[PDB]
Amino acid sequence: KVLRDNIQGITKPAIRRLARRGGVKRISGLIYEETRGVLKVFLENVIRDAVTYTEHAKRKTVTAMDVVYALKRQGRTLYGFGG
Amino acid sequence: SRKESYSVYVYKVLKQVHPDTGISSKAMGIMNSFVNDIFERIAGEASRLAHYNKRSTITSREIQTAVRLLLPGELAKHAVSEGTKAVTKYTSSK
Amino acid sequence: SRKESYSVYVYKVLKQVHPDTGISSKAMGIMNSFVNDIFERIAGEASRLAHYNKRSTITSREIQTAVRLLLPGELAKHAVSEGTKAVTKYTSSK
Amino acid sequence: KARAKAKTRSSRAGLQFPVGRVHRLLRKGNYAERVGAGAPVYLAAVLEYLTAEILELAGNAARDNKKTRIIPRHLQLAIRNDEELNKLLGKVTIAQGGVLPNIQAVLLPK
Amino acid sequence: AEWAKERGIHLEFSTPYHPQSSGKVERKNSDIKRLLTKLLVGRPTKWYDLLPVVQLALNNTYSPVLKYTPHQLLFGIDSNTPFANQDTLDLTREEELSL
DNA sequence: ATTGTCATGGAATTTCGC
DNA sequence: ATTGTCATGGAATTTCGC
DNA sequence: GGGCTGTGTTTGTATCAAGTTACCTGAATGGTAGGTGGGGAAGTCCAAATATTCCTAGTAAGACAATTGCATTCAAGGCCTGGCTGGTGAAACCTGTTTCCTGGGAAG
DNA sequence: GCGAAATTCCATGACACTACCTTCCCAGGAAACAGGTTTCACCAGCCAGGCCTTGAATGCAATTGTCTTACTAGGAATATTTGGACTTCCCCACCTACCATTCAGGTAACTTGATACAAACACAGCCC
Ligand SMILES: [Mg+2]
Repeated sequence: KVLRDNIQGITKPAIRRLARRGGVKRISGLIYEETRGVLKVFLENVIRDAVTYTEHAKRKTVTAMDVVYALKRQGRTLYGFGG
Repeated sequence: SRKESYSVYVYKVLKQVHPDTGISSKAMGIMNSFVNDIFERIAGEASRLAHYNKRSTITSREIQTAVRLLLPGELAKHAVSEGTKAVTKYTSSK
Repeated sequence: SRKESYSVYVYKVLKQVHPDTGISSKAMGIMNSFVNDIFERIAGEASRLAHYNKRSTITSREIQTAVRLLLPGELAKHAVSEGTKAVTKYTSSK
Repeated sequence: KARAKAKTRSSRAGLQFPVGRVHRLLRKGNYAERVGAGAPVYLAAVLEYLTAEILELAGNAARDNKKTRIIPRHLQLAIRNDEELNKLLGKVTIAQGGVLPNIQAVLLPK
Repeated sequence: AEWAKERGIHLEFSTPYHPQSSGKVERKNSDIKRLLTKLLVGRPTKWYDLLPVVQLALNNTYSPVLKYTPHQLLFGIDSNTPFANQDTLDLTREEELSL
């Protein structure tokens, strides 16, 4: 199923609100075309590593431990969902 | 079927230093998955300590070195001495 | 005693694509230790693929997934197809 | 016939984390072929010191913000408050936590 | 079976654990593995190349106790094969159907 | 509501030569 | 410088009764 | 002097968890016999660390020169904030379907 | 001589090292999920005005970069001296493999219990 224009779903306040959690007061208007780029790099290195686990067990559902196993691979461990 | 866990053994530690304290479901899974991760760091460094010294044997010496590597500074002083109590108490028994 | 190595099997690859080329001693050890490290990444991810799917068996399918994880992008397209040639050639023999 | 009283090995060492369950997770995880009888004892202690040290610190932050139960925000905040606990989990995201309160003291208003 | 009822296929199954019931296919599988065995002596078994050979080499082996090709008993005359009969070319095809 | 088979080489058999 | 076998139930066989 | 947003205190119930248990099986223990792995004691040989000097190279330093870095002022652009509108996201409801999900089972 | 009973006969099949592997079935349930409807409230998108921050231009001051010299210590080669890692050989205790027995935990259920959230009115802290 194909639904495009959804890198533009990461809206303009929801990058500002993520900026405020990092402790950032004033931002530019050109981070919005940088953040959407660095985000899709990070999801093209997790979903590419997650699907090769789900294809390997011949599952059609990328389950909760799969993503945690992908994040185990990169060296960014996620607790709380298992694994 | 059966999912093994460390959830029961948290209430036997939570009710040791904070006996009037509950703990939520979604916070159990963190202390559940804290254990399984900090398990296989210590095991998976004691494992690779077996190959580095050409032995097929995980002793209780090799778990001690694989805790002085993963834990930094002041945790590496306590969690060593909080294990050698539980071994010397164990071996004097049985 | 005996130190096993991959040093001999480099000259059988160095003299395939650059037949007029030598290689130094201290550069052999890099391509020696490149192999032993890239060995146990692929094995040590195929190993942990055995536990994740509850099998005691390293197949030649599990090495293929543990190369599509470690190698990025365009190496993951060739080193898969540079293995399935060497298996189909292998199994049609014997 | 009957047999003696089955005394668990977690009660024979004064721990709370099991040693029977740890000793079959060193022979079904392919860590090595032989696993000593004292190794899952010694490992269930180190799993028990570090389970206290978070929950000791997670008890305080629950108390300092007037809470009975420990929600993951406290686990988020018990970690990264202690220095040496943070250097263990320096790479590790805790789910549903947010960050510590922090301003770089240059963004303060004028 | 739901595809087989479309064609008019009457499916027939053997009695279980009885491979002797399926008669000819257990024989020709001892033919295919004696043709593809003989071609592939001393080379890697690249037998996907040699499958158009087999249903043209076995289908023109004379049954040595019937003395006919599989082609003749199926069609009636040989196709352009090496060593094909001219003994039927002295006849009319409009009448050798009932022959 | 199903069931061997059939290529294959001694060896026996038939043709038949004159 | 080696080679079937042997328990087992119809079924045929023998005993034998008088 | 006033105002706004964050903050606190109190109540009720829903939800989440705490509770106790019933069983039942899974697993956890007890007692043993066996072999193997490892641990321990030894030795010739091995690799590193030291005591030395010697010489040399670059390290250390003193002087000088010029650029850069800094601090200020100038100019305006860019961004933050807010008064507003609406389109979607989410929460609650219903389900059929699809996939799994080990697990058992048949058959070639 | 027929029948009943006691006996010998002989044609035959299975034992040879065995489990996996594949694909379809079954199945119950459940897993949610993918699908879809529904509604309300909220978060995002819109646009502009004011101000503050950044960028630039600059002059200058010291910081820094280069040049030069006396020199200290690093490195290498040496002899030697010394400190040990690993190879070696052997034995014992410890781990394992096993079954039987039993206990404990996980699921599960019914109940209970307790806390957190949502709401409302007010208080306090900080800022314009
Ligand atoms: Mg078949």
